[PDB]
Amino acid sequence: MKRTFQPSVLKRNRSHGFRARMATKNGRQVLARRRAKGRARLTVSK
Amino acid sequence: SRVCQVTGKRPVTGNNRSHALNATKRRFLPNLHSHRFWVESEKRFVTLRVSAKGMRVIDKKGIDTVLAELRARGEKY
Amino acid sequence: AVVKCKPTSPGRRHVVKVVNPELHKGKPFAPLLEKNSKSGGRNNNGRITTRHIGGGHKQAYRIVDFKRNKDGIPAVVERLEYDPNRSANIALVLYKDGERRYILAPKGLKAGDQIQSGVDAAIKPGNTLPMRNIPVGSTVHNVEMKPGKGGQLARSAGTYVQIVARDGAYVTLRLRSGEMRKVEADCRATLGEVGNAEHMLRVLGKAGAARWRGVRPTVRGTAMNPVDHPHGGGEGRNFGKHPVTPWGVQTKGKKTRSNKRTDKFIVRRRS
Amino acid sequence: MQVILLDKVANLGSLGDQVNVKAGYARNFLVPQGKAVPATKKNIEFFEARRAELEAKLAEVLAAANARAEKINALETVTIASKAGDEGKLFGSIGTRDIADAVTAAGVEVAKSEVRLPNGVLRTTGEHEVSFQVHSEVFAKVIVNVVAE
RNA sequence: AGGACCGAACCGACUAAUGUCGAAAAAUUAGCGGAUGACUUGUGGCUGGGGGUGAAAGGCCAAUCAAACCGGGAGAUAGCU
RNA sequence: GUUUAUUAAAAACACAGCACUGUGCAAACACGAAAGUGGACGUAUACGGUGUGACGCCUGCCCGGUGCCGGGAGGUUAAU
RNA sequence: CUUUAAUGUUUGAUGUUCUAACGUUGACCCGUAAUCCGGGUUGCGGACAGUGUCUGGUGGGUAGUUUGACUGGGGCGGUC
Repeated sequence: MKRTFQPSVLKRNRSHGFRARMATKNGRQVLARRRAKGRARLTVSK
Repeated sequence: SRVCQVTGKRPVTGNNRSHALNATKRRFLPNLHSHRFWVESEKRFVTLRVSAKGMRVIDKKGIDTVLAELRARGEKY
Repeated sequence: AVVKCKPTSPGRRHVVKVVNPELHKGKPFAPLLEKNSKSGGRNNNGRITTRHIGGGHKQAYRIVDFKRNKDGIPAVVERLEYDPNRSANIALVLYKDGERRYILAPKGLKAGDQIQSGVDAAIKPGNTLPMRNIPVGSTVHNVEMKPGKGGQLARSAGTYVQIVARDGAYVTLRLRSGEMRKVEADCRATLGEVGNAEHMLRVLGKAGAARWRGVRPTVRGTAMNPVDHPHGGGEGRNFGKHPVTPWGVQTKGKKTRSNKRTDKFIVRRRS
Repeated sequence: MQVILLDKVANLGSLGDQVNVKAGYARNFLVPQGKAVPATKKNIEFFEARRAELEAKLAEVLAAANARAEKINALETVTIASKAGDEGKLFGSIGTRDIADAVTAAGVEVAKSEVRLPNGVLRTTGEHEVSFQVHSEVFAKVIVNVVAE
């Protein structure tokens, strides 16, 4: 039974990585929101 | 954008009312056109995206005067 | 030549093949090749704009010289080659100056044939001349819309146009659709008919044949649900509706030409 | 639109008369070509001051020079040898490029836009008449005899 | 030569039994279909919610789909319990 | 061959073939407030839509109604 | 006033021609080792096409909604 999550570091970084968020303004707002909440992990860091 | 380079006219949102007074959002667009104006001061043609009202404004005033105002506005033509 | 293959197995019973013995059995001319990446019917937005496109064999692009601007240079037909991008075969032609080029092959070409372009050219098939110098009533192909554009009419296998009249600076042509169009006399055209006239006799035989030609299955509107197509819905094959396109436009006899710009060049319409 | 006219307009030209004209006509033809200047309560005093007669002679000499130029070649004949086809079907149509260049090299030095062709583009081989307009009121006739080579 | 034949890997899931607080939020055992092709598969891309994709079942779109998920309008409204 | 991943694998869907219809190339059509892109670096022996569904015999009568195509005698008919 | 006609006025529909607006997904040159874009020369269309405001027609392509109660369950029928 193949499950939904099939890990891949390259796909994870290129999809939800820090640079991916900064590319668009919506991603920048995502980072801004999580800085405000004080989350330790801003994004998925390798 | 659909902005006249002389009068600054830009699209403005509004309503359109039917017989039953139903209101739906619409948008009014300026009558923009691309026109080439001959300028004797610089001896060449300048292309401006101007509305019909703006073209009347250019005729009433001078093309040189309008260009000076555009330059003072700070936007390249 | 048309060959009917024996029904050794289902999928071969209805296959009719077209075999051209004089086609080149080898790789094409590399300098005139270019990559042709498939699209699958998607546009720059990534959405499907044309349906039933996708898959198929990889095929490279041959730079076919439609303009034919080499005026005054005699050329010799080296060989004929199969072009995957076209219904008609192409011909590799070597000019007297050492330049090779690809051109559409009319019905009459064969290896070693002589062709010439420009106004100072003969009347044999394969020569390109301005339509002013082409005698009225002759058959031409690869006709130009505008001087130097390149050539857009009668490009498929076994296609041609008729020159019917010449008034002033404009010429009237009868297209394969039965429509009469008025074209400038300065436009060039190629004498003769496009070759491979038997290309229409193939039948492909089975479903896979159309599949690896780049065509995907077509689903009828009735088979779909109401939310997907204007047709569809109901139990037991109910239609009860006028035929329409998937986007609501009424098909099956509704004229969709709305140009008002090129109408001045149209003399008669299709009948 | 009330504008002052400088050049002779064939229909309504009267050397600076306050005559109405379509905005497009003045905007696209007169003003860009210098045939008129928009005057609105400011240039009327100026036109009657320095444009009233000072430029009248300046405008006239241009017509006088044009009249002199079109009589430079008294022969008024143009002969060009072209490798025409067999029994007609001239090699290729020729407009104003070649004929103007040949005339300029040996004949009247004239601009490209001056030459007008009323009989097509010289398709048939033989004698043809070409109307030359060096001025609005000055028309010239030139006979051209293309000879096959 | 073949969308050819028999048959493993591989892909799929026609029948039966077991299992239903299971070993498993669809599996196991014994049979079963395709198996050089309209095949299958690795890696990487593209299409985003009244939209996508669909050899078309209202199927699929992160175990959720006749309109996904998250936050907000929002303490929606509830002549009902 | 494909299909309801997880109760339906089928007569359903697709299919080669057939017919109708649109499209002359700045093509029809589609995605996009637009630019632009696909169709196609193709152009009527081509492309899109629709129905039927290999092959053999074939496919009759009906234009009232609703669509679609063409006409203009006459009537009615908006902004202005 | 009924009946008619020379020149001048408002004229509007129609037709022909022209180029200077405008279009050019025609060719050539330059910015430029650039199928974008811009400028220049020329060709072809040309006051057409196209676009804005207003307006008639079409418009389940899309959207918001409605589609009563009594009733020997409801529906049908009947009644108000």
